[PDB]
Amino acid sequence: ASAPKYIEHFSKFSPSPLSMKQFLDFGSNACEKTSFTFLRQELPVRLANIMKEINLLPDRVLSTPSVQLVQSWYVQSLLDIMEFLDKDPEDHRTLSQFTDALVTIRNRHNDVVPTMAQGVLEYKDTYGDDPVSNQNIQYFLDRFYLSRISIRMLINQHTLIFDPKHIGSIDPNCNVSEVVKDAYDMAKLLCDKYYMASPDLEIQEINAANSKQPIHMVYVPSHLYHMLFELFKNAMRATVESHESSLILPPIKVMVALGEEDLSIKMSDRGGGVPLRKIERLFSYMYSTAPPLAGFGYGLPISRLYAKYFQGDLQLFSMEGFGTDAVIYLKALSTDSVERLPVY
Amino acid sequence: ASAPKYIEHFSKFSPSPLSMKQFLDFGSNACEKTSFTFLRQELPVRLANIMKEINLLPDRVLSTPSVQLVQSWYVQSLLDIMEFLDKDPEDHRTLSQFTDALVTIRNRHNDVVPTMAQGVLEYKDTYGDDPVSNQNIQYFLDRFYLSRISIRMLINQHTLIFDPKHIGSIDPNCNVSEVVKDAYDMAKLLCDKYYMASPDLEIQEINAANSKQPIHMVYVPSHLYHMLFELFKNAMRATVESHESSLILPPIKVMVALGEEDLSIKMSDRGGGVPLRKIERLFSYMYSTAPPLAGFGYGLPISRLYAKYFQGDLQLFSMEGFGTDAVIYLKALSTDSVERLPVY
Ligand SMILES: Cc1cnc(Cl)nc1-c1ccc(N(Cc2ccc(CNC(=O)C(F)(F)F)cc2)C(=O)c2ccc(O)cc2O)cc1
Ligand SMILES: Cc1cnc(Cl)nc1-c1ccc(N(Cc2ccc(CNC(=O)C(F)(F)F)cc2)C(=O)c2ccc(O)cc2O)cc1
Ligand SMILES: CC(C)c1ccc(COc2ccc(CC(=O)NCCN)cc2Cl)cc1
Ligand SMILES: CC(C)c1ccc(COc2ccc(CC(=O)NCCN)cc2Cl)cc1
Ligand SMILES: [Mg+2]
Ligand SMILES: [Mg+2]
Ligand SMILES: [Mg+2]
Ligand SMILES: [Mg+2]
Repeated sequence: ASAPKYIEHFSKFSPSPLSMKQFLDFGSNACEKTSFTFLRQELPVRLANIMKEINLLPDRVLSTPSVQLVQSWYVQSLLDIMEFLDKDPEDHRTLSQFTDALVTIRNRHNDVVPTMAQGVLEYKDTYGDDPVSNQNIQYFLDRFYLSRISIRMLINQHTLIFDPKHIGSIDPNCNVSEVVKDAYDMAKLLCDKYYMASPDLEIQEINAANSKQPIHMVYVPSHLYHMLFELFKNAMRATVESHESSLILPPIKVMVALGEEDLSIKMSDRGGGVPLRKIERLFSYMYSTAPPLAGFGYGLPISRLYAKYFQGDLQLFSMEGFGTDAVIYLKALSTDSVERLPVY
Repeated sequence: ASAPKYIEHFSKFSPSPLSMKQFLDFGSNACEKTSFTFLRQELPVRLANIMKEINLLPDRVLSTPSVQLVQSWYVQSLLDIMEFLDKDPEDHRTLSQFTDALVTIRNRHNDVVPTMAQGVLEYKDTYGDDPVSNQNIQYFLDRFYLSRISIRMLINQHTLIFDPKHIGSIDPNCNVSEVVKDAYDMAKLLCDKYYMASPDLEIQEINAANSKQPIHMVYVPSHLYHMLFELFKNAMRATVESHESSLILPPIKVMVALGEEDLSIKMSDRGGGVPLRKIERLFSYMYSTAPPLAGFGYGLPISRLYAKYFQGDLQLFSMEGFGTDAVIYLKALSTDSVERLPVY
């Protein structure tokens, strides 16, 4: 077969980050043929870039069953996409079987996270969990997961639009507060199920330039939901367990600020907090992988990748003895919301 | 002369970080001879370590008048200290002229900050202000200033004690709130002088393990004052200028938390804040050097060195459109308060 030639050829290209605008433009008025011709070039570049990095991992990592299985998904997905390079954009059955091919590729990779998690486990027990190992895992998974988010975003844009308010997974009129409430509601439901107390929510908005207006943005609200949900679940765990022997339960307080450049979402809790020393660990794939609410959500590392993905960030800071603020930093202006892709 | 042999010899040694305990022990019951024999070894190691680093700077930096002048102070101070190596600890005139020598050395170096500032200016205008330059300046000055804080601390411990509550510059019973109030009071005074409005203060304490108790610690309260004062001055500037056309002026809110491991001091303002993109810049010697309240205080970079100096930190996070939290993280337990010295 040809996977290594394909990988080599296509990793000579640089991925092409898209902006929100570019996304919205692909997504109306059936630009279908256009999405197609972009994607058949772009997905291989993206796939191959990460595949090259996978192949450069040391052999004692690369020969593990978990990496072998993922190496195998990428090869197959890259080949499935190949089939279409020389095919004819005007032929509607071409467009059709390409959408089928996208769905199948998306399915094939649904379980990477737990797959990678086993590889981390194997390596931790097999070579150790020293700081150097940790940085290398962190470095590799951040890139790899960031890479993964970007590909799933391309595929979802195409399959949702090519099967009027929403544009695939982008809401050009996202109501930030609405998403905060829904993710709160869902985390509370879980909370009340496993603890039979749950804190209230208090939302405050600060729309600097327009005192009055509800705060809206162009965003991928499924992403924003992932991040809010992870954050609520942690804050609820903290708050509830830290107040078992007490009567008053602090609310969880969220602030939504709209500046010239940032849209920031702070979520404050009084769960007793974490010492500065132990904070980075929460972001570590290595330390946050071991063999109640613990089962739910995308995790802090991935939540932060979602924020970084459109040039934002997710940060924590705590006051041990008191509680923790978690802030999601997003770009307020759609013209600043451009894909951030691992550097090659 | 012998400066380069001395530098080489003494940079073969590693500085010896001291803990609060070690500091308190030198500082009572006249351990004077002991402080003397420690210092005559330790100061040269410390001086020489930084001097070695100064000599490794590229020539286009090293040949500048500002660096030449500082290179010259260190040489002289290292030599003044040399005079004592073979001298006799039992002779009281020895002890005496050594204290004189310490005072003189401290004076000789009083003006490094503005000296270094001219070197940064020269280099910025002479070679540019690109990101690489910036990291190298940051790296060098952090180390150099951290080095400087540690030496001044040794000298001040000796000269204050060898000329009962306080122990030189260490207060084994520092009242954190007291220092917050005093630095607030001083920053307000300045504020009212240049603006004729100034925000109020609100202090809240959270003593996790002892709900009741005022929060106390073993610290160098002059340091804690430097950091609180810089932070108040910024928060007052922000708050006041951001509310000129408005009637209500938010207070500046400080929280003092005492955990198992951290003592944290958060100072919150509603000055409108800073976008995430521009935050690191506030810590940059390069960008925060250009040719009202602006004249006062030690600066953010040095304030953070003071916090790092005893294994703590100083961090900022803002919500553009709203305001800024600044948190000083200190070690709650004196057994964790050990000098952090630049690595060699
Ligand atoms: C990482 C994580 C994953 N899943 C779940 Cl359910 N929780 C966490 C989690 C949650 C809170 C924390 N802590 C530390 C913490 C841990 C446990 C507790 C509960 N208290 C106790 O267990 C105690 F035993 F002391 F009583 C409080 C705080 C925080 O301070 C915190 C961190 C992130 C965040 O977004 C929000 C936060 O509040 C750490 C881990
Ligand atoms: C670094 C510094 C040094 N000296 C002085 Cl007097 N001030 C500052 C300073 C202060 C505040 C900021 N800003 C940004 C800022 C700058 C200006 C203003 C005032 N508003 C305006 O000038 C406006 F023009 F928009 F109205 C508000 C915020 C902050 O958000 C902030 C930073 C650190 C800190 O500890 C506290 C802070 O509040 C930046 C620089
Ligand atoms: C399965 C995934 C999560 C995973 C598991 C484990 C790893 C571990 O990766 C390491 C560990 C140590 C070193 C230093 C070193 O030895 N360098 C020289 C090259 N051998 C390099 C790498 Cl790439 C990465 C990704
Ligand atoms: C005066 C103080 C504040 C000061 C002023 C200026 C500097 C600047 O230092 C630089 C700038 C660029 C580089 C890259 C490079 O050229 N590397 C190869 C070696 N030439 C290295 C260094 Cl050490 C430091 C400290
Ligand atoms: Mg598309
Ligand atoms: Mg963080
Ligand atoms: Mg001493
Ligand atoms: Mg910071």
